[PDB]
Amino acid sequence: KQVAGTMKLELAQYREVAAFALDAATQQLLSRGVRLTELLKQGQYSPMAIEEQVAVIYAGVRGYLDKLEPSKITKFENAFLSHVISQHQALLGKIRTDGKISEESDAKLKEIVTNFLAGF
Amino acid sequence: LALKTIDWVAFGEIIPRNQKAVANSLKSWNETLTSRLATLPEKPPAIDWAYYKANVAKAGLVDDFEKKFNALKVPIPEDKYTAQVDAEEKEDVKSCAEFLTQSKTRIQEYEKELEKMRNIIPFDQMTIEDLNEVFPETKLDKKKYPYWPHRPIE
Amino acid sequence: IDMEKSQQALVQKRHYLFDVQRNNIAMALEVTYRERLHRVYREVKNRLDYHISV
Repeated sequence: KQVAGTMKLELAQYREVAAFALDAATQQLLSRGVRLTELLKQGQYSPMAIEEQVAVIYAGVRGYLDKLEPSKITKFENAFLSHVISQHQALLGKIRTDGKISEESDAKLKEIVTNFLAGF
Repeated sequence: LALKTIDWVAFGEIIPRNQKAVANSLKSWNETLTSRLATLPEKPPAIDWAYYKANVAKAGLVDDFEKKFNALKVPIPEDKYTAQVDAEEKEDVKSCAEFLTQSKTRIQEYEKELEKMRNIIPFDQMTIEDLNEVFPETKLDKKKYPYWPHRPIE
Repeated sequence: IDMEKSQQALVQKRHYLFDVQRNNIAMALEVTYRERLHRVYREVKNRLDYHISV
């Protein structure tokens, strides 16, 4: 809920304006919406645990992808999952058990996303 | 089984441009083969030998095959690339000696120049010979332009 | 002077490239190992299974 209410509002705003392709806010809405659309694609027979969806949409909405090209957003996603599922299983278990993103969990996820994106 | 950890952000800043794209291809090999590790489980399962045999008519053949399978052990493939350790050492001596000692000596130079330039006598207290010794590049070159004013008027 | 210091630190950190190369080689061989194991196990599985089929 925390992660996706923002995405719902942002997608709403993006849809409201996508009928033509000016200012900083408008272009920001277009770019964020395109990133989120690229983020929501998925592959067949590839379901994702709830925590994994939370992590991906978090990295998408809070704004840690606005510089990466939209075409790469899919590839990023893949690689990111590989890292998250490999090293920080403790954080994902914390999210799953306590079905909520606490402030400390939010900070740990933030630093994880920033660090991973650094390697690009 | 143990692999060292890499921080690509710093590692990027090390490649000479001449051998750069090859290094990017190497990186690509790395990610491909990292994934192709991650995919397949750690160890192939076994077989329900006794139950299976109960499911077979030619059971003795099943026991024969199981035994021989137990006998065969996959040849342990080998390393041939301590030569990369050789590269470790060679580039070690190369970079260390040349770059890292030319560094110390060149630093000694630039240090002495800085000392000089910090304690240049104030110009008010200074004659033209002083400047010609200080910035030799303002020498009037009394041999290539021996006649006055030794610098073309332009 | 500062550029010299910085490139000296770069030289210090140099080893990462060679280390990545070794990592690649090593676990390349390792997962070759594991796939050969899979290969033998799967092959014997198939060989024994085409008798249960009959």
